[PDB]
Amino acid sequence: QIVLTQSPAIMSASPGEKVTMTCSASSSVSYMHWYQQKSGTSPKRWIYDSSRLASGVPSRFSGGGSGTSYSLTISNMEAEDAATYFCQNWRSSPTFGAGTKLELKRTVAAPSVFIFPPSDEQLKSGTASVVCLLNNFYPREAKVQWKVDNALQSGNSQESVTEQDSKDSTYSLSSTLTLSKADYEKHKVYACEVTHQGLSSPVTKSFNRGEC
Amino acid sequence: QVQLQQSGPELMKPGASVKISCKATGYTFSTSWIEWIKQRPGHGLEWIGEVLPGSGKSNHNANFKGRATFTADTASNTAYMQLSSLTSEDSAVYYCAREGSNNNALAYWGQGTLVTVSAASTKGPSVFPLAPSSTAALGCLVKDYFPEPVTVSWNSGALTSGVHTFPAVLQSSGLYSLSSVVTVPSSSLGTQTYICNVNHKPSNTKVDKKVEPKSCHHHHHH
Repeated sequence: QIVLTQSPAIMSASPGEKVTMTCSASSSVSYMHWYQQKSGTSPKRWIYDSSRLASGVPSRFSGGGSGTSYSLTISNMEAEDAATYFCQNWRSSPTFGAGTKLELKRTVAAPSVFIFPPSDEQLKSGTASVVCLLNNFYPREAKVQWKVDNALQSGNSQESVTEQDSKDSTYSLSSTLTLSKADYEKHKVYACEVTHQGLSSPVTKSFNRGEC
Repeated sequence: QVQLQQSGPELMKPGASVKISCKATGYTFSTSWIEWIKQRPGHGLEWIGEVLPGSGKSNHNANFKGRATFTADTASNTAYMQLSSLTSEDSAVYYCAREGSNNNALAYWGQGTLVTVSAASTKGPSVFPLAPSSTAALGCLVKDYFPEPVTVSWNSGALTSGVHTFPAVLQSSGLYSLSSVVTVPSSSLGTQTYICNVNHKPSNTKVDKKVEPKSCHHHHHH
């Protein structure tokens, strides 16, 4: 088999930065195709026959290479270029590369924090859901802690994060604490505490069960 | 323009077989091969095979040993893919693609079809609001659904700025949950109406939920 190996599997660039990924075959190959993918949508074909830019692609993009090493190159990274890019050649097996997740690095943004108490309609069905929004922040990593009255909560919440926004390039996080009607109404204060590089001081958000 | 239209998402119990469609338009249906590409979380893009419509010719990716039966129907402009006997290794997104004008590259792509393979039963989502208080933030919690996926949008498509629809999370329960939220000036939360449109086709559910300020009866005014 000819095996395609992509490097670097994950990488980051600031605006204006020249970036150069690489797809390497374990043998010789005469051409290399590249496809761009952003989360949850069909991969767009991006660069074909090693160097030829597919319709609609910005010219700041360029591809090239020969034989044993082909590459993809952006003369100056831009927000909308942050995506996963797969190299691909038909004589190769597996046919596709494992891709390179190109991320855009930028000035730090502190998250806005919002908390949501369980909705009335939900309660009258069995369980409870207290949602915490860390919104529009850079970079990805943030700590979130749930504080039910005194206590801190463990093994009863779950997180999920968006991909890099195309506009500003920020992330956004959501935590769901799940605890039954019983244990919801067995307590008073509900808090959400947030840590971040942009956050000089933690942020807390809270509410009491029956209060306004 | 060239377009490929895939069948909806599916749930099949292991060891059954799914047959998924791709409807091709805007080209000579028989000049171009139809390529089928698989994709799981973690494993990226793998090629399953291809059919050149109605020339009897079709190529099986070695990996699949007769399981991926690539057919076509030249006067329906529809190509098909049947997957013979199902494990959860099949649970993925499947694409069809048409190769370029003069060039062996996948130049046109389907929208994708999510197949989920599990013995578990279909469940529609419970949709609960995420009600603003105090640039305010509101949304919907699309709870307790199966299988993936659900779509979420706001004001039937009219509202898209500041919308964050999160990845689904598998719960301890074996059911999924996701959130969609939107931020909006709080000086509109009087009579600017906000509705999240939740469609989950596997259970044929559609929910149009108004997210309202739960402004209670304890306080005063604004």
